[PDB]
Amino acid sequence: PKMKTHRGAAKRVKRTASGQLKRSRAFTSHLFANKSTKQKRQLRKARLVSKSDMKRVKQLLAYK
Amino acid sequence: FEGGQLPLFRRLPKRGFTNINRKEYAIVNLDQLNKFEDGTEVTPALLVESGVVKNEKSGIKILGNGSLDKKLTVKAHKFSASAAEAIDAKGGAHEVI
RNA sequence: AUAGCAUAUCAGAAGGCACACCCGGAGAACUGAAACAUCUUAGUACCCGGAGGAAGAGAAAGAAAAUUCGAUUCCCUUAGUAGCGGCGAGCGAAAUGGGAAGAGCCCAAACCAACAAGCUUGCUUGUUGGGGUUGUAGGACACUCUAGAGUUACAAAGGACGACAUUAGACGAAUCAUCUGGAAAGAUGAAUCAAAGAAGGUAAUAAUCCUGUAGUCGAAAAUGUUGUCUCUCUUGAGUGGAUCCUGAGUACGACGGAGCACGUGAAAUUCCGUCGGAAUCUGGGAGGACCAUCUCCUAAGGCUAAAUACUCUCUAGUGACCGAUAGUGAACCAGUACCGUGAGGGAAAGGUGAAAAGCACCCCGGAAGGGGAGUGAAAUAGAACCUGAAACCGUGUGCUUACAAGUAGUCAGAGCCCGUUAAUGGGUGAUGGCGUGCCUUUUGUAGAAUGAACCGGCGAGUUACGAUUUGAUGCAAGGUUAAGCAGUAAAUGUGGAGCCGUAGCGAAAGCGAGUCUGAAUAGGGCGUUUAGUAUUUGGUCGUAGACCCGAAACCAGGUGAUCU
RNA sequence: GGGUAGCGGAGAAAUUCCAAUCGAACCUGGAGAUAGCUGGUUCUCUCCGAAAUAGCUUUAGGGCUAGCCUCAAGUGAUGAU
RNA sequence: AACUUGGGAGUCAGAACAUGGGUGAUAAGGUCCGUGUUCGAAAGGGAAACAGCCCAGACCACCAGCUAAGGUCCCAAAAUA
RNA sequence: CAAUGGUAGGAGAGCGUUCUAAGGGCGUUGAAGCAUGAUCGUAAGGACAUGUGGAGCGCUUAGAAGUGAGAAUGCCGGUGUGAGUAGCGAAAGACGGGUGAGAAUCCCGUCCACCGAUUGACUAAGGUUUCCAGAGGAAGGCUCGUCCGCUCUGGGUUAGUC
RNA sequence: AGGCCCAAGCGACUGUUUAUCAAAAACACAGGUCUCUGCUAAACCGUAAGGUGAUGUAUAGGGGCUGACGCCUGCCCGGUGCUGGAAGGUUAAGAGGAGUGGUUAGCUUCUGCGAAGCUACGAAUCGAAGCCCCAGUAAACGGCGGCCGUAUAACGGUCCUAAGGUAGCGAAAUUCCUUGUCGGGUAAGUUCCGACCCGCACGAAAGGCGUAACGAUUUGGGCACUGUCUCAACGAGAGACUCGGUGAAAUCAUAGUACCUGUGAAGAUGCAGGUUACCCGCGACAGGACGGAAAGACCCCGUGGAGCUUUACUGUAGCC
RNA sequence: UGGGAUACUACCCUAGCUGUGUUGGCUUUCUAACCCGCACCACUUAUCGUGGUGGGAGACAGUGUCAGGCGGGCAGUUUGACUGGGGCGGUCGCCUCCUAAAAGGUAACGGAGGCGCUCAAAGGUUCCCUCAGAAUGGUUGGAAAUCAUUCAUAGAGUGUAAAGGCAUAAGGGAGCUUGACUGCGAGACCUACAAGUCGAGCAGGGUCGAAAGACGGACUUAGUGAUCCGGUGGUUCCGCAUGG
Ligand SMILES: [Mg+2]
Ligand SMILES: [Mg+2]
Ligand SMILES: [Mg+2]
Ligand SMILES: [Mg+2]
Ligand SMILES: [Mg+2]
Ligand SMILES: [Mg+2]
Ligand SMILES: [Mg+2]
Ligand SMILES: [Mg+2]
Repeated sequence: PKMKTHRGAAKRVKRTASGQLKRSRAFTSHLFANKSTKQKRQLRKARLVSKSDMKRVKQLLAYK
Repeated sequence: FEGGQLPLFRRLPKRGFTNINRKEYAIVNLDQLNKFEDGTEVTPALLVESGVVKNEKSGIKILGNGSLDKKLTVKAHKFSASAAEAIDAKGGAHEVI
């Protein structure tokens, strides 16, 4: 039948123009007293899913 | 699955929502309007007939990339600044509907 | 006076089943989450109760910000989107739009001429019946005014004429000769018919031999079906609007549960149990906590065909479906031998020939057999009967072998027999050299690790849908249809809702070859330099039992105390 | 002659019996349960040709990236001594 | 040769020798690392036989020739040099 | 001029089996199968001739697949080996006569032996025709068999009181 | 058609148990004791109705423990279980609803502020078992120590606890060390009996100690008797063996299947070097073919099962 | 001379005082529901049932909903891995050192130790200053406390483990001070991923210094824990027909 989508993932990544996936960052919910001011604005950004993980999850997000 | 290692898409946080009501329009570029002619009074229906827009999605939006090489009036739903100056430079109005 | 008894009447009920389909009551578990409890399997399986040929649903307290498809259902798309999710596994819409189908209809309530009964006809009761059933707010009311339906809802029965079709059937074109043969339909030559060259028979392969086929015709009867003629039913409007009426232990709230893609929760929408508990148009409900305003609607009574689901049957036909270890378990006296107390479980087994012509007689033998003769094209076609492989068992023999230590071959070679798919040939092999099977599994196996006695047959990555990539082919800033309709179970034509692309950025508002962060005109992220799309071959992946075999086990409904 | 039936019965108690094996009978159905485990997987040639390692893992005889193969594009001296 | 992108994988049980070390007992055909090689996945010659040692990588003939490790009295090709 | 050991594995080219479409063919003057042979190609494999066989089947191109077996203590069916081996299931037989194709094994006779709180007589439960008289000898009887609980034919169960 | 006798455990006895490896010391038992139960009894089967108990009535019925008989059954209520009670605290649903927020009818206009309708919340306060809590209860579940004098498990002191083992018994169906030490029994006694205590780790109804009778019970010793034995021998049959008849099976990769010393996945009919051996049968034996038979009755793994337990988690029939 | 405290106001342990719209409760109490495995009487040849008479009990019990306590009687499950076989013991993430073979990396249930913090100065900056010990020694002299003087290569200090560093002082004072900044970052290091590490420089606004310049924490390296969920403050830019 029609293949489904990892709904848990569709809420975490936006698809970018060259087919990349823009992801949000980790280590950013609490315990900020234990992380530096440098770590915090360099975590206030967006990175791309690394190609190794892309090879792992290509189909979980095929319809995005 | 990652052999019990915490999978990527739980290491990472969700963000954002969906504005259930978006106004996104079928866009027509500047250079896509040089398939019309001079002075000719284009309209959304006319360009739908011409097939430059496969469907009026929530309106028509004119954006500015190329050039006119022409002089004509228009009537669409929304315009960008560049579209406005690019139309008015060669002459011709843009009656927002 | 009631139970209760006692009678009479009535095609009232029971039971069965199609292992299907449908609507309810009740309701698992293995499993998936790589454990498991929420959740999943799943409202599935199994139970029971109703049905009907269909059922459920159905004429708006409905979507929508519309300009309502104006009832219902069902198909395509929306879309694996919105959403729900120990936000994990995984569940998962609806509206809009395009189609199939082309149906709206009745009762309560007010009120009532007249009447049956308590009242004194002042008040009233009634099912007798009328009345009218709806948001443009409908109806009574008061005015004024005027006599088509239908048995599929819309009351509800049944004679009386036709019309095709179906449960027997009828007619139906056109070929002869030779050859080979046991026999031709074959081959060869010469013809013929065709609205018929579908098919099956026939001693071999037949348009012209037979049964048929195309075409045409045909019912005594007993049925479905349908045109009518009857027949049976019967009021249609407007305008005021002062009063009146419009479905109560109901809506709805609280507690506890289920259902709706959405986990007593916002559950508004919606149900069930337990307590409470409303309004009557100057009203009530809905528009996803919600309200105020706007818009839509008018609940708490009922009926309703079509499109839709399925096949125990029957009729006709089809198949890049099986041809007896296949295809049904069952081509054959099969749910039968047989097994079990029983539930149950369950086989093996088709083929002489054209015709039975099924072998008159004779010979040996008690008979079974046989050997002649005869039947037949053939009898190593003789009934266990077409073809008749291998394992296996025999009878002959050409060459070898009785001093030898052998995973049994290879390589080298004398001697001895034979002579072909004639080619630098076939069979055997004194004696020499080298040499511990195969599979699986392993660091490593001759292994004394595992697996196979031997022959034969059967026996494992396929299919559906979707994603990705490569090749191919259309044609390209465009590409493309889906359902449906016509058509032959085809091609194809039509169908442009949708779907992808031509613009991206941001959580979003929004902006746009830019956008986001940011005070920046800084810097930085992602973009911007067009190539996509439809179908399809191949490679993968997802959802399915998804390469095959195989558990210890779990759950539901039944069988069994004849042993113990 | 009868009665008690499997989430049950019966037991002078042995986990003993319940139709020749009872820490929960049998027969069907869910059902092709699940099986990170063992075994099997069937024609031929040609070209190339590994690994038994990291990191993480209720993970240790399993998996996921990475390293090591192969195939096809592209890049074009970047590689080796 | 190398790198980049994309399609397809298998591998996560290693082994012995030589050499640098830990552990053990300057024990083990021990165990854990580093660095080669080989076997694994490698036939051939030598080591009597003998996956890992020495020499050497088998496309297919040939009753041709030269050599490596090992050898040259006989088994058994070559010096009773 | 260079390359060609190879397992997990990747890539490519192919050989074969059934069926279908079309074209072209072969077939009682003998198809498919089966058997033999000293034949051809690099391999999967392809022909040819001769026998049996008594009706279908090749070839070219292209399409589809229930397409290729040697192992799963695989399933079904045949046939081996162990081997002329183990076994022949508690026990007393001998002999004369007869019957027959055939006799330790069947019929008759004599003697002998065993049981005798039973291997005896009844009758229940259960089995259903095994009961009786003729006939037969394939099969069943753990041997043989003229015999039988076997086979064929025809018969046989009688109640007012059991 | 009984062998018998002396002496120890164990169980009182007759009885009953794992059909198909255990018949006993295990189970029953008569007798004790504790506890529950007033009768629609308690307890039990059922969802309920209906039953059992019982057509019984505290000299009756259910359950727990122990288990004839005789002498006895010590100390501890701290903890838990069962009580029974207690006034505070701590307590749910309900009841209660001062107060808080949303919306707007008005008002203000530098945008605040709002009277009630409707809503979203919600609190003092009241609210039952109960749970802390407090005396009893050991034939309830349980528990019955430590240390230092002392020259030694006598006796004192000391710590801790709720209290620290009474009677009887003891190398035991309990004693590791252990064949404890002395005696008896034998020529010789890891076994047996008596005693000692020096109880790893007896002990009083999961009863202590002792008992006549009983037992296909366990364990020593003795007489009798014998092929059990030194030490085997001969007979009688049935198999076995030869002949006639009939005639399987487990097993099986093909087999012309030698020994020694080596090599090797480290125990060779198949490999290397030697040694030995003409071809084919029949009776026999069992060393090997890591013989056959059963996908190890042990062991370890699997995020495999199942049965059982509890102060593991979550829930639950049922009860208050 | 106190202990609260008699203006008013809930209003009293503290008397008195009767009924008022109508009503419950503590509490006795009475019958009509309900109930009786309860006698009699019938239906009726009935130990069932139903209907009547009396007696019992009684608004209780029983029953429905809701809510709390008990609940291995019963049900579904969980109960880690490494490990010279399991078990028992130990261990599990971070930092330092050696093993480690002079880049980097590198294992064992190998050899040694630390961490789950601390500092409003033990931070920034400006200006100053140099130490442990030893003898030539002395009012004390436990010896050496403080003081004196020449050598002292740091033998001392550096908040802490260890190792690299340090007189440029990174060590010790002293004065100002808050850069223990906001927005970022070309570039590199590490590395499977997620993370981790170092950054010149550029804006904004500072503080210190006369200025040049230095400052995005402690000489360097441990002092910790993704993601979902929920809380608090800002900002709305979302918020279903519109406003909120
Ligand atoms: Mg073998
Ligand atoms: Mg062998
Ligand atoms: Mg075998
Ligand atoms: Mg019981
Ligand atoms: Mg048993
Ligand atoms: Mg064996
Ligand atoms: Mg095994
Ligand atoms: Mg066992």
